[PDB]
Order: sequence, then structure tokens, then C-alpha cells
Amino acid sequence: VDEHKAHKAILAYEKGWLAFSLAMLFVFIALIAYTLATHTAGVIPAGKLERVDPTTVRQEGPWADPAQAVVQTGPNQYTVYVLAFAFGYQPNPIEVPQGAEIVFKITSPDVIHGFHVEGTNINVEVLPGEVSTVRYTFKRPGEYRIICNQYCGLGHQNMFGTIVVKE
Amino acid sequence: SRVYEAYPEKKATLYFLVLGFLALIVGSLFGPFQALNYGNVDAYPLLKRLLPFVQSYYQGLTLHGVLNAIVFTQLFAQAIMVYLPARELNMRPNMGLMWLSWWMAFIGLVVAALPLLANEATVLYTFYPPLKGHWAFYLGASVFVLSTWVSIYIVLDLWRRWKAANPGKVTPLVTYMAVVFWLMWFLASLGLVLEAVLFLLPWSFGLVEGVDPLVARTLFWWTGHPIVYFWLLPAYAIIYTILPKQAGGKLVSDPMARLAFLLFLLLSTPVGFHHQFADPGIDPTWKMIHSVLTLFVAVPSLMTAFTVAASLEFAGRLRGGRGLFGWIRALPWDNPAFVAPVLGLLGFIPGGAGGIVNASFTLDYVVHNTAWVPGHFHLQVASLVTLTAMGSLYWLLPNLTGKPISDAQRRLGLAVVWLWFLGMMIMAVGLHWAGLLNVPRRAYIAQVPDAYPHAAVPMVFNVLAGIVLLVALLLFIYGLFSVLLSRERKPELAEAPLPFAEVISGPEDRRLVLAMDRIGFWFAVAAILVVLAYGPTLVQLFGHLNPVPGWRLW
Amino acid sequence: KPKGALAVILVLTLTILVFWLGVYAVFFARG
Ligand code: HAS
Ligand code: HEM
Ligand SMILES: CCCCCCCC/C=C\CCCCCCCC(=O)OC[C@H](O)CO
Ligand code: CUA
Ligand SMILES: [Cu+2]
Repeated sequence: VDEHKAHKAILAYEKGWLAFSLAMLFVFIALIAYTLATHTAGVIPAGKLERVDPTTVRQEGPWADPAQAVVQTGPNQYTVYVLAFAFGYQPNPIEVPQGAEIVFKITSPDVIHGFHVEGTNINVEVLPGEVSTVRYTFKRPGEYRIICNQYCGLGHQNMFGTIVVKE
Repeated sequence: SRVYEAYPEKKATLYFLVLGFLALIVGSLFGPFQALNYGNVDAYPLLKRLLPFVQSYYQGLTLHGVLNAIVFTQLFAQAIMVYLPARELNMRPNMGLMWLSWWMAFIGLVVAALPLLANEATVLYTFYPPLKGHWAFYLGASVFVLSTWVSIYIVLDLWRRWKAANPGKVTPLVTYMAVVFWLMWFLASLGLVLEAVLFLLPWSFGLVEGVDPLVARTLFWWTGHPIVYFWLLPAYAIIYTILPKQAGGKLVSDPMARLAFLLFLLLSTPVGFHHQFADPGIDPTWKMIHSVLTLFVAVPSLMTAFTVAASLEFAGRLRGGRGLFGWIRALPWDNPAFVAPVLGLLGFIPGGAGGIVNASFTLDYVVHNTAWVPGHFHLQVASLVTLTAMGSLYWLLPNLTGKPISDAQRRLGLAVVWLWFLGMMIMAVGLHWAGLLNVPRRAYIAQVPDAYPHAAVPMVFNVLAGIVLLVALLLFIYGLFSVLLSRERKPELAEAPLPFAEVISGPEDRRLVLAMDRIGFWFAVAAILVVLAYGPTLVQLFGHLNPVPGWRLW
Repeated sequence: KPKGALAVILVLTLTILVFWLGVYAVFFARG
């Protein structure tokens, strides 16, 4: 009858919707897996735990001299040691060549910061005592702004840096 | 009243609801000022003349997040998911424990509130170390949240007293929802309890010198995902079991409602790395595993969409609506208890779509920590959950107090829910669009007025929303106090039954309900999924602790 | 048949697809 007809017809269509639903979610998983097998995957932070002492990173080791923070580690590869701190980035600016693989190694001497490079997929949290490692290749020369996008205290809204990508 | 001697659970429920709506009012006063800020308009000089204890944008944002997303939502969950099962079973909760629950929540709130008002815990509702708040904040928040463990016991007690008196009977539908809701929350709560007892409390008291921020975030987001299902499920309970009656219809399936709730018990907790896609020192394989489980936790809401839609269509046809769209106009759009949750469900369509993008691992690098994320979650908690809670006052407050709602109060209610809904949709456009233009969340951007020139158009939307939602808030305050400070009482409305829906039954129903009634089995499975999803990363992290000093940067 | 409920899940499905393919496109443009 009409309530029992309704109920049978409602459940029949709900079974199809649920099968379509799973099919769609499975296609999204396939399209995500594809991103993991391309160069676009370098913006995923390294899983390795790489521990540092935030109390000495400004006095000893590769963050202590910002003018020597850009190191050639490969024939078309540079590693950049970046400090995010209350309230700025060192070095400033970061100067790198177009077309090279850049390995950013970012740490904090104080609180958590963001490292978000406007126009790119570089978007990583920076934890004191830990190194966040991301890689990217800049295809276009010019100036790219670094935005701090994790609340770090009262100076947060003014915490900006600069990458200059040279031809 | 003779009412409260027979049904004292009515007065305890009322104390939860009112304390929650007071928290919502105070938290929401900061909302319009934050929307004006995301429109490049600095109104904080004016707010500081009216509330001179406010020292900063970020102290306001801390009060906003804590009072709206932690305090209001918890106290609503505690009111609905203890009272509705009690009334369905026609049984009295342990009133000693129910009053204890309330006093824990009230004392936790007062203790946490003190350092928040005095500018000693401007760390936001996520309180990520090494930003170091006052010990009273962590202690107060700890006690507030643990009040829910008493809630859990009260409902498990109700269920086992009913089962002992009805051997061989299946759990009734509302009590079933509340049981798997409270068992889910027990598992969910353990991350934050562990973060508080092992780390934040001893650190805050000066008994350890530092905390490992990667450990703290990992334990936080154990609780931090499922707390949003904790906010949602009491709204879903009303939308499944009460809204169909208010629409003029019936719930079309008891089993597909139970199954949605069972999938939330299983899939709500083991998902938290979707908040940690951009964190160092978590293996990308585990991030992919959490992103797949996150896509699965969407399924019970995709199912809810179909079950609810089919039940509203049924009600509309029974009320004489014809064709593909005439069922919509036949629904009772004059009844605020109907309109509020339905507008909430409409905004939840784009809200849910944003959630699925956020879950998809590498796509999160586009949106993480931008204005996109507040755009997403205002459609989920600030619209669906809050509008459902506002609508429930049209049937729940007469049922607890015997105070009637005038025709004039009804019409004012309709204006409030329409303006709240429209303001949230307008703000959603502004924040999603600003987010795609790289505008950060959690930022006093009105203090750097030339930094985001590309966002001038979406900023106009955020100004409009701020004004519309300011008006909605003032009308809501006036309406709520007109009903609570009204002198007229009619005790036969306090004795009336709750408007529970009837269900359409089918031959299938009995065999699927008894498999889902094996609650001990399904709880075991949910617990095992948490161990597998978290255990291997936590042994990694705890093996390699790197605690760091605390900072005050405000 | 629940034709009204079908029209609702059609609009839900199109919203999900527009959101998801739109952001997928942005991710590769920024990549
Ligand atoms: C109540 C509160 C919330 C709900 C519900 C919610 C749902 C989801 N979320 Fe979320 N969320 C994320 C993923 C999801 C996913 C996959 C879902 C899913 O559960 C959503 C599924 C929903 C659906 C698939 C919608 C179904 C539609 C329905 C049911 C409506 C039907 C309409 C009808 C029937 C009306 C018809 C009637 C007529 C009359 C026509 C992710 C990542 O994966 C992040 C981190 C992002 C980052 O980078 O920080 C995130 C961030 C947040 C934050 C910020 C935390 C912070 O401060 O950092 C909050 C507060 C929040 C709340 C909530 N969120 N979320
Ligand atoms: C009049 C109502 C409201 C308006 C105009 C509004 C506006 C805003 C805005 C613009 C933000 C973003 C601020 C930023 O990122 O710097 C925000 C944050 C937030 N809002 Fe609302 N809001 C309102 C009501 C609510 C309600 C009802 C809830 C929850 C039930 C809520 C929960 C939140 C949360 C959790 C945050 C994030 C806090 C954080 O990042 O630490 N809001 N609100
Ligand atoms: C009944 C029908 C059954 C079968 C239906 C299956 C649907 C297939 C869906 C997705 C294709 C996945 C292919 C992935 C290719 C991605 C290519 C891409 O996105 O390329 C742009 C980018 O520039 C590259 O670097
Ligand atoms: Cu550094 Cu915000
Ligand atoms: Cu989550």
C-alpha cells in the first residue's frame, strides 16, 4: 500500500545512491594516488623525525649564518636553511635560481609558524625542535611572498618573507 | 511545581540548555567584529570602549572559539542526548549524577573563564604548545570536558535498567542513537584527556620545563576530529526522530537511521591526521590511510541526505504537494521548528563539499590555514548545529517550563533563522573566495590594510555578513529573553509528550536492527580501529620526545 | 519513486564535483 510502496521504492533508490557514492569516493582516491606519483608530491613534508634544539639553532649549525643558508647539494639542486621566528623569516630575501629543485629545511626557535608561499602549494607548519623539509621547483622568475598562516602571537598579521627567483 | 517533582529531569535539562545559550550569546558578540575584520574594516577600537577587558583581536577570537564551539555545543549535547532517551523510555535518570554533571560543567566554565577574561590564555581554542596559557585555563577546560563522562554513565545506566526489564527487546531508536553517541565520545575524548594529564597540566604548573609540540598536536587531533561529530549528532537525532513529525510526515526507515549512527561510532575517531597533512615527522603512508578513512566517514552523511530528503518529500506529498518541486511548497514554512533545521541542511550541501576537498591529502595544501577553513566550518557548526538548536526552543522550552510561545514570538523566530542562515551563506562566499586568494585564517588583517588588495570584492561580502549577523544576533537576544522572562505559564504544556515521529516499517527491519544492537561487539571494533590508526605513530613519537620551552607572545 | 529526494542528491553530487575538480585544477596550476 502507499506507505509500504513508498518504503520499498525509497530503499531501492537508496541502495543505488550508496553504490554511486562509494564509486565516486573510490575515483577521488585514485586521483589523489596519482598526485603522490608526480613531482607535485614534493610539497608533502618528510616523514623523518629530524630533531634540533631550538635554544641553539641561532648560534650553531646551518641556521646560524643566514648569508650561507643557500647550499648547492646537487647539479640542479639547492638546499635552503630557513628560520621562521617571532616575527619574520631568515634569510630575507631567499634568492634561488629558476628551474632548480629547492629543498627547504625550515625550523622555529620559539613557537609554531606557518610557511605558505603565495602562488605555490608550499604550505607547511613549522614546529620548534623539528625540521620541516619540502621541495619545489620554481618555473617562473619574480618575487614570491611568504605568509605566516599559523597564529604565533600579537605580531602574526605582519609576519611576511620574500623569495626572489632569478632568471 | 508538582511537574518538577514527578519529572525533575526537566529542570536539570533546562539548566544545561540556558547555560549553553548564554555561552552562545557572549561568544557570538565577537563574530560580527571578526567578519568586519575579514572585510578590511577595523571596528576593535569601538569594541574596546564597550568591553574594556578586551586587549586584542586574538583574545576576542579565543573567547569566540571556546564559548561557541566548546561550551555551547557540549551543553546542548548534554541536554538533548540525556533528556530525549529518558522521555522515550519514560524512565528517570540518576538525578544525583545529573546535578553533579551540571555543577562540574558550571565550575569548569567559571575557572577556565577567569584567565581568558584577564588576558592570561590568548592561545585560541586549539591552545597549541609552546604557547603557554595560565594553569586555570587547562584545569577549567579539563573539568568542563570530564562532566561528559558522568553524562555517559547516566545514559548507559538508563539503557541497562531498560534492557533488564525488557529482555529480548531491541533498543528503542532514540536510546540506540544516544548509546552509540556516548560510547563514540568516550573513545574520542581520550586524546585530549591524555594531552591534559601527561603534558599541559604539569607543564602549566611548572612541574616539567617543556612539551613536545608534535606529540601534543597528535593527541589533540585524536579528540579534535570526533568532537565535531559530537557537536553534529544531537542535531541529527532531532532531524531523524522529531523533524519528520513537524513536517507532517514519518521517518521512512528506522534501520538506515541506526546504520548512519553505527558508522559514526566506527569512523569518527581514527581520522585526525587529516588535521596534520602539513605537519612534519608523520609518515605520508599514515596521512593517506587517515585521508581514506576520512572519505569513508562522509558516507553516513551522504546516507543522511537521502533518508532525510525522502522523509521531507513524503511529508510534502501527504500535505498535497504534486510534481518534482510542489512537495517543497506544501511543507510548513510558517513553523520555525521546521524552517531552522531545513535551512541548516541546505547550507550543509556546500559545507560537506568543502569538507571532502579538505580530506583529500594533497588538495589540502591549497586551502590549509586560509580563510577557506572558517568558511567550511561556519556552514557545518555555526549554521546546521546552531539553527537546529535555535529551532528546538519552539517545542523544547514549553515542554520544560510550561511557558507558551505567542504568534508574535513565532514570527520573530522566523525572521531570526532566515537572517542567521542568509548571513552565514554570504560570509561563506566571502571566506571561501578570500581563502583561494591565500588570505590566512586567525589574522587581524584589518591592521595591514594594503596586504591583500586582490581580495577587495570578497571583503565586501564579509562586511555585509557582519551587519546581517549583528541584526540576527540582537533579534535572537530579544526573542530568547521575551520567552524566559514571560510570566504566563500553562503546566499542561510541561506534561505534553515530545513530538517524536512515527516510523514506516518493512519486513527487512527486524534482522538488520538485531545485528546493529550488538553494541559490545561494535564498540570493540571501534576501539581496535583507534589502536591501529594511532598506535604505530604514537610509539614512534613517544620514543623520540623533544620537549621545548614555553612562550608568552601577547 | 522518490523523485524529489533524487533531485536533492543530484544537486549535492554536482556541488561535490564542482568543489573537488575546481580545487584539483588549482593544485596542478600551482604545482
Ligand atoms: C559540525 C562541525 C563539522 C562537520 C559536520 C564537519 C564535516 C567534515 N569536515 Fe570539517 N574539516 C575537514 C573535513 C571534513 C569532512 C570530510 C566532513 C564530512 O563529515 C562532511 C560530510 C557531509 C556531507 C557529504 C553533506 C551531506 C549533506 C546533507 C546531509 C544535506 C542534505 C540536505 C537536505 C536533505 C535538505 C533538502 C531540503 C529541501 C527542502 C530541498 C578537514 C580535512 O579533512 C579539515 C582540516 C582542513 C585544514 O586544512 O585545517 C576540517 C576542518 C574543520 C574545522 C576547523 C578545525 C580547526 O580549527 O583547525 C571545524 C571546526 C570543522 C567542523 C566540521 N566539519 N571542520
Ligand atoms: C554571528 C555569528 C558569527 C560570526 C559573524 C562569525 C564570524 C567568524 C569569523 C569571521 C571567524 C574567523 C576569524 C579568524 O580566522 O581570524 C570565526 C572563527 C570561528 N568561529 Fe565564528 N562567527 C559566528 C558564530 C559562530 C558560531 C555559532 C560558532 C560555533 C558554534 C563559531 C565558531 C567559530 C570557530 C570555532 C572559529 C575559529 C576560531 C579559531 O581559529 O581559533 N562561530 N567566526
Ligand atoms: C562505467 C565507467 C567505468 C570507468 C570510469 C572511470 C573514471 C576514471 C576517472 C579518473 C581518471 C584517472 C586518470 C588520472 C590521470 C590524471 C591526469 C591529469 O590530471 O593530468 C593533468 C596534470 O597536468 C598531469 O600532470
Ligand atoms: Cu608566525 Cu603567525
Ligand atoms: Cu576533522
